[PDB]
This record gives sequence, structure tokens and C-alpha cells, in this order.
Amino acid sequence: SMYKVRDISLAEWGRRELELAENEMPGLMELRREYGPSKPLKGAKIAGCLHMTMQTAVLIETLVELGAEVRWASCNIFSTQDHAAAAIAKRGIPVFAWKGETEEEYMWCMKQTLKGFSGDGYPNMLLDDGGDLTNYVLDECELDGKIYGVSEETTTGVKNLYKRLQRGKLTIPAMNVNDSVTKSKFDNLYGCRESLVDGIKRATDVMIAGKTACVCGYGDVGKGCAAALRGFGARVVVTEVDPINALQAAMEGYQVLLVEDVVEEAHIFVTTTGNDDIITSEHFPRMRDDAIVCNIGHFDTEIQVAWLKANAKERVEVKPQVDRYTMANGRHIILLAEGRLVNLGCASGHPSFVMSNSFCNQVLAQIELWTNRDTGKYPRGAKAQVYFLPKKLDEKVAALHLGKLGAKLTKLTPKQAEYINCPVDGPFKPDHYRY
Amino acid sequence: MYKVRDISLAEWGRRELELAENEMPGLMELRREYGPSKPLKGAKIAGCLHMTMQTAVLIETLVELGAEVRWASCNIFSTQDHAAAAIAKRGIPVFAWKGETEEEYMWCMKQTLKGFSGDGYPNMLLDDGGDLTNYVLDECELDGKIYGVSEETTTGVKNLYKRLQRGKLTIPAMNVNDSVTKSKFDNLYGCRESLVDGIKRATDVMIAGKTACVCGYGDVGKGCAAALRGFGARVVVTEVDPINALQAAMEGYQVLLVEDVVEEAHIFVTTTGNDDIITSEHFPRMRDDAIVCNIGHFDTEIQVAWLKANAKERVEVKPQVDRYTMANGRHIILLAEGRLVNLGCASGHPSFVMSNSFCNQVLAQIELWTNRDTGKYPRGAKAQVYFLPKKLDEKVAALHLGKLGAKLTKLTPKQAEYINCPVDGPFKPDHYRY
Amino acid sequence: YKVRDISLAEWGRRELELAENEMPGLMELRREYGPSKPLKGAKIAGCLHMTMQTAVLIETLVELGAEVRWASCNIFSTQDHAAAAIAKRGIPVFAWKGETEEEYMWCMKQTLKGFSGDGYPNMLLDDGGDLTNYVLDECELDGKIYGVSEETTTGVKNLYKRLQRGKLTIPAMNVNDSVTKSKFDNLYGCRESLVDGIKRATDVMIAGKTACVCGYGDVGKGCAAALRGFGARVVVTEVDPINALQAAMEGYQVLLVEDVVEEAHIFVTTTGNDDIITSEHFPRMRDDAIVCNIGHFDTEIQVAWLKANAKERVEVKPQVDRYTMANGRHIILLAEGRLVNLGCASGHPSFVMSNSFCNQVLAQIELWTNRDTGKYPRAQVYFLPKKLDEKVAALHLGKLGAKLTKLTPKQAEYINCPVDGPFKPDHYRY
Amino acid sequence: YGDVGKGCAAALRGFGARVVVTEVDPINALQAAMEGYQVLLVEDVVEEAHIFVTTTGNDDIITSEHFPRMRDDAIVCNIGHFDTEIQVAWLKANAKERVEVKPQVDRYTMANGRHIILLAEGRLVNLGCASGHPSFVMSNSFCNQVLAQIELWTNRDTGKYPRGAKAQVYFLPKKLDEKVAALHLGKLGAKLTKLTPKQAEYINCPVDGPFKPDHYRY
Ligand SMILES: NC(=O)c1ccc[n+]([C@@H]2O[C@H](COP(=O)([O-])OP(=O)(O)OC[C@H]3O[C@@H](n4cnc5c(N)ncnc54)[C@H](O)[C@@H]3O)[C@@H](O)[C@H]2O)c1
Ligand SMILES: NC(=O)c1ccc[n+]([C@@H]2O[C@H](COP(=O)([O-])OP(=O)(O)OC[C@H]3O[C@@H](n4cnc5c(N)ncnc54)[C@H](O)[C@@H]3O)[C@@H](O)[C@H]2O)c1
Ligand SMILES: NC(=O)c1ccc[n+]([C@@H]2O[C@H](COP(=O)([O-])OP(=O)(O)OC[C@H]3O[C@@H](n4cnc5c(N)ncnc54)[C@H](O)[C@@H]3O)[C@@H](O)[C@H]2O)c1
Ligand SMILES: NC(=O)c1ccc[n+]([C@@H]2O[C@H](COP(=O)([O-])OP(=O)(O)OC[C@H]3O[C@@H](n4cnc5c(N)ncnc54)[C@H](O)[C@@H]3O)[C@@H](O)[C@H]2O)c1
Repeated sequence: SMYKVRDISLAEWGRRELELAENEMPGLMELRREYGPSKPLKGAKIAGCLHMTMQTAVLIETLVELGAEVRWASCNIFSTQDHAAAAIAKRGIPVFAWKGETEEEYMWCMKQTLKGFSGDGYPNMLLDDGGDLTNYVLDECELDGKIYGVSEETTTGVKNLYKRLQRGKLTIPAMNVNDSVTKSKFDNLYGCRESLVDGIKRATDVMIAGKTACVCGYGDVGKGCAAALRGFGARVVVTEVDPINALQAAMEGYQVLLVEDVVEEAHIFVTTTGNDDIITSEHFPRMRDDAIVCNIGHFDTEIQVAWLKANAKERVEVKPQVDRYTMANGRHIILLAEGRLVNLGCASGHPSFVMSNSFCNQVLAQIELWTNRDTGKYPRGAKAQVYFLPKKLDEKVAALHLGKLGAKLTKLTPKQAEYINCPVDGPFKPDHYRY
Repeated sequence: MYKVRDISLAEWGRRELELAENEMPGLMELRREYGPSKPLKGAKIAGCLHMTMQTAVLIETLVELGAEVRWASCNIFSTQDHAAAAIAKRGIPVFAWKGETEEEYMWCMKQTLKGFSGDGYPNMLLDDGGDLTNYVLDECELDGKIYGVSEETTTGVKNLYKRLQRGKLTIPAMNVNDSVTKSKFDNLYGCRESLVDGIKRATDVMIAGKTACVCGYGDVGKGCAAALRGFGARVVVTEVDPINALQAAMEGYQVLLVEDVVEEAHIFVTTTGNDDIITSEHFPRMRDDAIVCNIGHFDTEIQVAWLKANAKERVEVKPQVDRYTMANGRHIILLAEGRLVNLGCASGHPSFVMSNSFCNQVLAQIELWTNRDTGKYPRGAKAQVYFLPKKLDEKVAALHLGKLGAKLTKLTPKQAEYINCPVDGPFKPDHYRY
Repeated sequence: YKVRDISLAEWGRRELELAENEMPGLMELRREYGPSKPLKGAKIAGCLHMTMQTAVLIETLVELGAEVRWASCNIFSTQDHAAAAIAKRGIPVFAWKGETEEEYMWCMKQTLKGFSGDGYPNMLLDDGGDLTNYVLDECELDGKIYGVSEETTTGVKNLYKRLQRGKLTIPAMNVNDSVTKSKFDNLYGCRESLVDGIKRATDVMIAGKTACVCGYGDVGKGCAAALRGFGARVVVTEVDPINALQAAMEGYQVLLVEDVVEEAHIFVTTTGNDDIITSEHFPRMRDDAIVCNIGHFDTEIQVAWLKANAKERVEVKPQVDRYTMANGRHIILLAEGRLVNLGCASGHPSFVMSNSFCNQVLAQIELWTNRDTGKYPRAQVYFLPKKLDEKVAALHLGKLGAKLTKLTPKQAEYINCPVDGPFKPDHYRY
Repeated sequence: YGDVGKGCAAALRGFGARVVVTEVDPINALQAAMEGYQVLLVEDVVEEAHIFVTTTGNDDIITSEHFPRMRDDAIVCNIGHFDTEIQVAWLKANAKERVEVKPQVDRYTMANGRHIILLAEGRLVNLGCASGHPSFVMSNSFCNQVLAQIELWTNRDTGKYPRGAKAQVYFLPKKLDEKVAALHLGKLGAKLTKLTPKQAEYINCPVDGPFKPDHYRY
């Protein structure tokens, strides 16, 4: 079993869309030109677990152009774009992904990426979005000194890396790609500002203008989500546990309250926290009729979906990933993607341009970890650690995306560079800079 | 013992000081929390920071905490004379007036370095821009007499890192600008309100419909662009950092070079903390009655000397608003002689956001002073720059939520373990950018 | 394995019982580190004179958990009962007294295969640099070596030449330049083992003779001292004015080989350099002049020329060749120019070799334990930390009954070190 | 048993003294043992030793614990830079009689009735009771001093030897160290061998030096 996708006949359609996506990903395409001839990932055997979308297809073929062997699976049961998976599969890249996996199928798909490489069959690098692959490899398979690095995409996965580290259970160097400035401050923020509403609208065609929306969390994701809804004329309320994030939201003109303060009136609920049990059994029974409930954090357990399913009197699939529940009170709740990431589960995830930032960081992480396997710069012992990309490379990634937009950079004079204490070519900011 | 423009302005200052205190919940809460235990007893603070109504609340907070204090402004045009008068009337030594000469500015500063109790020297510095710090460390001897400095602004903190790296930092420095509750609030939201306030009090120009060039897209330029854009200006941004550049572009601003818009822009605002942004290359190309202003810490972002030397006419329209006639016949309106326009032409940032900044200053001074005999903040060659702990940054934010009616959700123990923090915080890892 | 005679295992086991009692330091590392096994995982390729002293080193490494494969780093330095004992114990050894140049080469290549896994070594332990040269220039081990520890001045000289040339890929710990090696082994070791080699070889009287010692480094200092201790009049040659002033200040004439070549009864070369005793010297020497080398390689003496141009050569006994020159006079060459202490005797005594080999154990531990700490990137040359230098010395005081004064806190503060040291600054020369 | 102790021990032994040595450093102590000296604690020999020589550069080496145990007419002296290696203040305060035998020789009578001879009141005995080091060895020392002054003074507006915060301690370059030795070989008739180009290459140095790497201990 070398690939498993919904329908291989979708491959041509995928390949048409891949042309458009490549044009929208100038940074990834430029890394292909800059690094392809020198093949920095020759010998790398990368098992990837990341939403199998058109964007991830451009990433995958970039890794392969740089020399890597790659086997791939999605990190969510509803995020695969079947035509993208098909396009990769038809090219001969092993991909085990389809939209609408069972949890059992999900695990089978992941397992498929950890065997079947050349010469011994074992991966030697992981590329992970959410930590599921990392955990399975480190806890359940064996690969115990065979892995030279992991690059982690998302906030929840990065939190899990730091928990693993602190528990003394990180045995491979980890590159924290989420917290590249060109990742967290663009993907998490601007990607969600576009993709949340796309998810909601494709699922429900609900009017946002005039509605009351409750956005749980005001990190980078909730900042973008709040911005998106407000832009269409929703009245957005925000919940938070961090007083700094809470004060930001208030200074931007959002009411900051508890879920319970708005639960009876809000038309739309969006969870963005990366935490569990945000929308619970205490809330669902108080919601107004046809309240839309969705999640954009990494895991569905932000919402008590199992509770809803067990306690609803009726459930109607309106269309795939749109379920309308009738509660005992007679009113309805619309749950999107069974509480899975709504932008990917109900729409297409973030657009290609912002994913080019994220994936340039992933490519640069993989190069950094692989090309340094034998230098001890990123140890695999019990001393294994989490690392960030150097600021110089973060700046490179941003600069790769300015041209498409027509944005022109001023050049510091030597006198100016001296005065602000940086090189003429950067980095331009101290390491603690928050942008 | 003090020197201010007019002591009869004291009563007016004290009226407005009531309003300001009420807008500064966090500072007033620090007064209540720390006042009885007098954590700054024995502290002798020389302050160099814009002598505004907001700074008056800071100063009296430091005094309520047990500090002796002597104060000067860190800009020749930023003093609010009724604020200075209210402080001076209470017997706090202040040497500050709006419209100082550079010579007077230096005399004011020097007055803060003498005249304390018993021996008469300061033992702590509180600076905004680094001018006091440089003067003390390079030009005085107060050598070994100073236990700390807390620094307010990006330009001053940059200079601290330069000194540190030159091996010329000999006192512990608290980087207050780079507290999250400072840089992401004062620099951003304070400028978002006070930039346009400055421009409007100076000129009454309509913002709507104009083309504005915002030079720099840091915390200050983000706020400034946001402000102009909210009133209907078409904002263009310049930057040297590709990350900042991409943020501006993703927010819907054109990112270009000064040269690309110099002929058409109605308003230029420099926000860089760098020099020679608006130059001799530019002024001769500007449209008639282009407004030129700076909100960065020092006026040398704009070549004002060149402007003055090369203009054919200069008319003071009203104080801090000068209209220059160039050889080409057209006019440039320069605000505050290129000094910080929010403070020079208006009142600076509003009290509420300054309460964040100045809570950080008070907690920084407490931290340095109470720890003087502990070795935690070494003086001498091993002197470093420090940030306030995240727990304190979060405390500052929390102090300001109630005024606004913002309510915080409380994590359950389960949730707290899951996100790898304590129920009471800190809630974010040290590298978090907010 | 490959040794001369495995039935000499019994005799070697008996001497190793005496060697063990003379090496308190190595036996004390065996007790301290054996329980925790800090070289577990370690796959040591070894290239160091296969003596009784190295046998106690090899068994320490294996007690510490390491797998080990060994070859001697000189053709005539092996002690055949030493190799026979290690070979019986199950340790793979390829070493006999009197290897040809072909055979010497084969033995080294044996140590780079036959580990577990596709078991290529992950560590090197070197004396002279030859193994380091072979692995780096000619083997494939490119991704596989975490370090090399280098025992001698000549081998270390190469490591610095490589680092300089941008060709050092594996981290190197300079063991020779530990104080407890260079100022002990090189010095006191040679002070006893040089005359041992000469006398076992020739039975010649030292007292009354004129001896030319060429070079006055740590080895030259020791040899001159030894010869002088027996009533030789020693003259010294040097290219370094500092070393020359030291020899002059100790009572020795410093001159050129040519100034004494016609009258010297004994020539010793200690330089680590080539062509010290050459075709221009040999025909000038007095009858039965004894010529030998105690430097790493034999090419301090032009032995090929000697062999090419002698009228007669006679083997008095193994490693003692008596040449008759064109002039009718004779030259007695020892060990064919090979290290004379190891070639004609047993090398340095155990007690001093315990200082050196402790350094080698703590160097291997340091390199290998930090093999996933990123402290020695796979590339620089390093020193053992002075703390461990002092430890080595401290381990050897007890056997001699030496007692160490303990610093008070006042005293340690006053001389600017911890009560338990390091006691000297990093540049101290002892 | 540093450089001073090494010399002092070699001198005493050279005249037929049995020399015992004290040390706090295991390396220096082992050097002393391997040169044939007993290494023991001052307490181990305080009652039997005829001569006590202080060479540590450390204070409180010979103390109130030692003085009252010393044999009759035990000679006590110091050659390290400061006299406080010996508790002379104590000796003076607790002795029952002091006689100047001659300048820089004080004979003290202890409460036990036995005598202590102290040299130069504990000051550097070589300079205090004699003329210090001979000229020839001081020529080495003082050549480095002249070279040092030239290095620092001539390069004063250079930044090679930074002022203030970043001031640091330096050694003379090894080339100059060699120069000084070379200047003293002639008087002694010491002849130096000249490396050939191949020899210098093989050893990895210049023909004219420096000949050793900077870590070399000679
Ligand atoms: N769907 C996507 O395309 C996508 C993209 C980026 C990130 N993510 C995921 O989205 C989530 C959010 O990421 P982020 O970068 O914004 O994280 P973040 O840490 O910046 O922000 C989350 C916020 O939630 C707050 N919070 C935690 N528990 C809360 C609770 N009980 N109630 C209210 N607020 C609470 C925190 O204080 C924080 O400010 C993560 O799970 C991340 O992996 C998803
Ligand atoms: N007026 C006020 O009330 C007030 C308030 C806060 C800060 N400040 C001051 O304002 C200034 C800016 O502070 P900040 O926090 O935004 O700093 P910042 O470092 O965050 O941003 C300044 C930006 O200018 C950019 N830049 C530098 N040189 C440039 C040039 N030649 N052309 C275009 N862009 C350039 C940098 O890349 C950077 O992003 C500083 O001088 C600071 O001390 C003033
Ligand atoms: N046989 C043994 O058991 C044993 C033990 C230790 C070291 N060694 C070896 O002995 C040799 C010397 O070691 P070391 O520690 O004394 O080295 P070292 O560098 O301290 O001493 C060598 C000396 O020879 C001098 N020299 C170089 N070329 C010369 C020339 N052509 N004429 C006169 N003098 C010259 C140098 O100035 C130097 O002082 C090295 O090859 C080392 O590997 C052998
Ligand atoms: N008198 C002279 O003409 C002259 C000449 C040279 C040096 N000196 C002085 O001699 C002193 C020593 O110089 P050096 O070059 O030998 O120093 P050094 O560091 O080489 O030797 C001092 C030794 O004393 C040891 N030591 C420290 N405390 C000890 C203790 N309480 N008991 C026993 N040993 C102890 C140290 O471990 C060290 O090895 C210094 O004060 C120096 O200034 C004087």
C-alpha cells in the first residue's frame, strides 16, 4: 500500500489548481529555485502529518525537489482536499489521506508514513501539525534513535513540545515553526481573518452583519477571527483568561465578558483557545435557536461535542460537516465540522499566499535540522531541545513575499544602521521584539 | 528649589490632576497597595521624563511610596506648565517649562542630580530617551552612587543595549518600554490617539481624503497609520524591515519609498527612531502646504536645520507651527520644530494608557531599589538590562480591566494543566509576542 | 585476534597483577566509573603501543562499558605476553613484536571493522596520529566518529596542522598536553625508560661517556637528566632559544651535532623532527658510537642511508644492529631508529603510564558522554579541564604516601581559587 | 612547590639537606614526589626541621601552631613577596626575649626556653639578607620589563591595549620571549641549531620562530 486517497481521478483537477497555488506561493517557489540544485534534503526521509490541502501539496513537492523522500498523511479527519491528495498520489508520492476519515482510518494513515522508505524503510525526520505524529513516534514506536528532527507547525503542537520537554520526554530536536514571526503573526492572524468566515459561509451562508458573535480567546487566531467578523458588521464579544490579551481586545473596542454573559443572545460562537471545555453542557441548553457553534483551534474538544450528540433529541446532517441538533427545549444548534477546525473542515483553510510564509519556515526548519544532523548543533539525547528559526531567516521569508504585492523596502545607510544598532542587511530587531 | 513657567497655574493643574487620577486606576491602586509599606523609602530619584499631567500622577505615586524625587522634562516642548506648577506647589522639585532652550534643558536636568537629603545626590534614575542616563554615566561623580535606571522608550532602550555592548553600562537598567503592557499599549494605542490630536490642534487640517506617508511601521507607526486611516486618509508606509513591511502590506497599506510619494503626500509622519528620514532630498519636492511632523523620540528624523537654513521665509503661524516658504515658492508646515508632535502640539497620550506605562515604571523602581543590597541586579562592569517579570506585566493589565468593565474568565485546574500554566498565570511563554 | 603466541597469556596475566598494583589511578577509575558505565555505547578504535600498561588501559575502558579493538602504533613496541593476555580475555588485538610495514597496516584496518551493528567505530584513541590520518583521509566512517583522543606530541602536532588546514572533522582532545601527561610521562617516563632501552640493548656504561641529546623538550629534558644521573657528560642541541637557555642553565653545553659528532659515544634524538642525525654525521662518528631515537618516528635518523651505505651490518641481537662503515669503523643503531625505550625495553614504567592513561580515560568519557550534548561539534582540538588534570595527579599521591595541605577559606580567597581548586590559572606552566 | 619552591628545594638538596615539601596542589605535589622529596604537612616535620622556608605567596603558612613546637635554633625565613606567610607579629608578641644577632637576623627566645632565628623579619630573605638574584638572570626578567613598557607606551593611541571597562591582562608575544632568551645564549657560548625549510614545515612553525604553540609549558 503505497497511497490511499478518495479518488485518483481527481488528480487532473488538483493539478490545474496547483498551478494557481504555485503562483500564489512565491516564497516556496523561490526556495525551490535557490535550494533545488544543491539538494539540501538528499537522504532525508520525512514523514509528514499536516492537513492535505493544495497548499501542503506545494510544500510536499518543494521538499521532494530539495531531495527528500516524503510520505504524508493529514493531521485532521476533515481537512484533506481530495484533489490535492490525488495530484500528489498520481505523481508517485505516498499520501494516505481523504476528507472524512474515521479516527481509526486516521491512525492507519499516519502509520503508513512511518514505513516504506528506501533502504531500511524508516523515516528520519518528522513534519508535524498538532503533535499527534510526534507523540505516536515518541511514545508508541522502533524509531528511538532513528529520528533527527521534527518541525512543528501549530501553537497546540508547540505547547505539547514544551510540556514534553519539561517532563523530560523530548528525545529529538524540535524546530518551533509556529513561533517564527512570519508564521504566528501572519498565518495565525491574517489566515484566520480570511478563512474563518469562508468556513462559516460555505457551511451555512449565514449573514454576519448585525449578528452577535462570541469569540473565545484573543490570541493570534482570535485576533484574526474577531477582526474578520467585525469587518462584516457583526458585534463581536471576546472571552479571555489572560489580562493582557483581554486588555488588547477592550482597547480594540470589543466587550470582554464571560461566555455565560452572552450565551443566551449570541448568534455565533467561535472557539480559538487551544484549550478544552470552552463551550460546554452548561452553555448549549441556553443558546438561542439556530445558534452556530464552531471551533478553529487545533482539537475539537474546545466544544463538548460528545455531550451535544448524547443529549440532543434530534440530529440532521444539513449537508456534510453541517449538523443541526434539536435540543430538549425544542431549539436548534448548528454545529460545524463536528467541532473540527472549521476553516479546513467546511472551506479550504488559509489561502496559498499566507501558507507560503508558514511553509517557507517549514522548509527552512527541515533544512536546518537535516543539514546539521552530524554537527551536534541540534542534539538527539536526553538533552534534546526546542529551537526557533534564526531571525535572519524569518526576515528572508517575509522579503520573499513582498515582491508579489509590489511592496518596496527602504535600504538603511551605513550611518542609519549604526545608529539603530543593526546591520544594513539585518536582522533589524532585537530577539525579544514582538512586532 | 524649582523652576517652572508660572506657579499660579498650580490650581488649574490640581483640577485636571483629579480627572487624571480617576483615569489612572492602576497607578492609584499601586498607591494603595504599596503606600503603607513605603518600598521606596531611602530612594532618591532623578527623573527625566515629559512633565505632563500624567507624569504628575507618576511623580506623586513615587512620593507616596517613600521616594524623594527631583524632576525635569526629556523634551523642550513637552511640558504642560499647569502640571509642573501643581507638582512644584506641593514642594516637589521640578525644573521644567514648555519652550525650553537646549541650554535651559541641560540646566534643568542638572538640577535633578543635586539637592536631595543628606549628601544630596540621587541613587536612582528614571529616564525617557536616555539623555539623563548618558549624562550621569559619561559626564558625572555619581559613579557607584546609582542603584538603577528604568527606561521608558524605544530609543532609550536601544541606547542601553549599545552601551551594554560597548561595555559602558555600569548600572542595572530596567527596560520598561519592552514590557508588553507598555510597548503594545502606549506605543501603539497612545499614538493612535495622540498623533492626530497633535496634528489637529496645530493645523485643523482635514485628514479625510489626504495622502499621508507614515515612515516606519513599528509599534508607533502601526498606531499612527491606524489613526490616519480611521479618519479616511490614504496611508502609505515606508520600512526597512521586511517583516514590518509585510504586516503593513497585509493590513492594506501601500509600502513604498519616501521618493515615490514625496511629490503628492499631504502629510508626512516619521515614526522610526532613526535619523535622516525626511531630508534635503525631499523637502524641495513636497507639495504646497505639505505638513511635516515627527513622533519619534528625537527631532533629527527630519533635517530641520537644513529646512531652516534653506527656506526663503519662515512664519510662526502660532507656537510650534512654522510655515516655511521654499525657493520654489511653495510652503511646508513643520510641527514642533520636528520634536514629538503628540506632546509638542497636543497633550501626549491620554491618562489611561499612561497608567500602564507608569505602573511598569513604578514596579521597575520598586524592583531595583528594594533589591539593591541583594546582588540580584549587579552594579559595575557586569551591569545588565532586565525586563519586568511576566507576572507583573499581567498584573498591570489586570489593574486596568475593571474601569472598562472587562471580565476575565478563570481557568479550571484541568484547563491550566492542559495549557501548561498556573491558574493565576503567567499564561504565556516568555517568547510570546501578543 | 592476531598476536604472536597466545600461550604467553599466562605469563602476561601474572605481570598485569603487578601492573595493576602500580597503576592506582586507572584501578581507581575502574571502581568509580564501572558501576555507572559512562562509555556504554562507546565503540573505541585504539592505536597505541600494545604494552602491559595499555592492557590495564584497555581493560579499564571495557570495565567502563566500551567495546574496544586494538593495534600497536609501532612495529617493535608490542610486548607479546601483553597482547596474549588481552587476546585470551576476549578483546580483539592485532599486535606482535616485529610487524613489517605491511602487517602494521593490516592490524590498524582490523580495528575499524567488526563492532556491533554495521559496527564501525564511533570513537578513536590515538598515539602518533596515524589512525586519525587513516580514518579521516582514507575511510566509510565519515558520519561515524564522535571524537579522537591523542596521546603524543607528534600526533597532536598533526591535529593542529589539520585544524589549521580546515581538515579537522572529528573533535580532538589533546591528551599529551594535559600537565599530568606532558610534565610526567614525557619527562619522568623517559628519565627511566631511555637508559633502560640503551642498557638492555648494549649493556654499555653511561658513566664517563659523552652523550649528545638532540632536542631539549619534555623528552629531551628527561633523557639528559637520566644520562647525567649516571655520570655521562651530556651536550644538547636545540633550535629553540628558550629550551636552549634552560639546558645551558642546567649545566649542559648547548652545541651543534657537528661540534660533538666525532667524540660522542651516544647520540639520542628527542625532537619529533626529521633528519637530525644524517648522512653528513654518520661517517664522522667514533668506533661503536651508539645511535638511537626516542621520538615518535624513526626518521630523525637517516637509517635508510645508513643501511644503503654500510659495508657490513651485523645483528648482535634483535633490535641491536652494528654497522661497519666505509671507514672501517662501526655504528651501533638501536631498534632501527624506532622509539628505543619501547623498542629495546618495556617503555615507561606502569606508575607514570597510569597518569597518561587516566587522562585518556577521562578524555574518552568527556568526548563520548557529550556526544549528544553538542559540546564537541563534529571541529576543534580541546584540552581536558584543569579540574580533571588535578584529579589525575591527586589519584597517584596515596601510593607514594604524599600528603596534600588543605587550603583554609581565607587562604583560597587570598590566592584566588576554590578551596578544592583548580589551584592555578589556565596558562600556568608548572 | 611552584617555580620558587622548585628552585629553593633544588638549592637546599644540592648542598646535602634533606628537603621535605608542602603543597596544596596535587600536580605540584606529585612533581615534588617524583623528584624524590617527601611531601607532607608542616605539622609532620615542625619539631625536627632545622630550616623553614616559605615560598607560597600565601599567608599564614608558619603560625602560632608551629613556632612553639620548633627545635632549638630552627631558622625561619620567607622568600615569597609578602612577609605574612610567617606570623611574625605573633612571634614578636609571644616571645620572651629578642636579640638582634646582626642586622636582619633576630634570635627569639620562646616561653619554652628554646630559640627561633627569624631572617629579615619575614621579608624576602634573598633580597633582605643578601643581594637578591644575580645580574644574569635579572637581565631576562628586566628585558621583558623593557619590552613590556615599549609595547604599552608606543602603542598608546592604537586601541591594541584598550582603556577602562574592557581593560585586560596580556602576556608578551612569544616571539619577544624567544628574543630575550636568544640575547643571553652568547655569553654562555650556547649554539643554536637552525631549522631547514623542510624541518620548520614538518614541525609546523617558521624557520625564525616562534617554535612552540601558545599553550607550551617548557
Ligand atoms: N485553524 C487553523 O488554521 C489554525 C491556525 C493557527 C493556529 N491554530 C490553532 O488555534 C489555536 C489558537 O492558537 P493561537 O496561536 O491563537 O494561540 P494563543 O496562545 O496565541 O491564543 C489562545 C488564547 O486563548 C486564551 N485562553 C486559553 N484558555 C481560555 C479559556 N478557557 N477561555 C478564554 N480564553 C482562553 C489564552 O489566554 C490565549 O490568549 C491553537 O489550537 C492552534 O494550534 C489553528
Ligand atoms: N511620541 C511618543 O509619545 C512616543 C511613544 C512611544 C515611542 N516613541 C518613540 O517613537 C519611536 C518609534 O518607536 P517604536 O516603538 O515604534 O520603534 P520600533 O523599533 O518598533 O519601530 C520603528 C520602525 O522604524 C523602522 N525603520 C528604521 N529606520 C527606518 C528608515 N530609514 N526608513 C523606514 N523605516 C525605518 C524599523 O524597521 C522599525 O520597524 C522611537 O523613537 C521611540 O522612542 C515615542
Ligand atoms: N618514546 C616515548 O615513550 C615518548 C614519550 C613521549 C613523547 N614522545 C615523542 O618524543 C618526541 C618529543 O616529544 P616532546 O614532548 O619532547 O616534544 P617537544 O616539542 O617538547 O620537544 C622537542 C624539541 O626538539 C626541538 N627541536 C626541533 N627540531 C630540532 C632540531 N632539528 N635540532 C635540535 N632540536 C630540535 C624543539 O625546539 C623542541 O624543544 C615527540 O615525537 C613525541 O611524540 C615519545
Ligand atoms: N624572592 C624573590 O626574589 C622572588 C622571585 C620570584 C617570585 N617571588 C615570590 O614568590 C612567591 C611564589 O612565586 P611562584 O612563582 O613560586 O608562585 P607559584 O604559584 O608558582 O607557587 C606557589 C605554590 O604554593 C602553593 N601553595 C599555596 N598555598 C599553599 C599552602 N598554604 N601550603 C603549601 N603550598 C601552598 C601553590 O599551590 C603553588 O604551587 C610569590 O609571592 C612571588 O611574588 C619572589
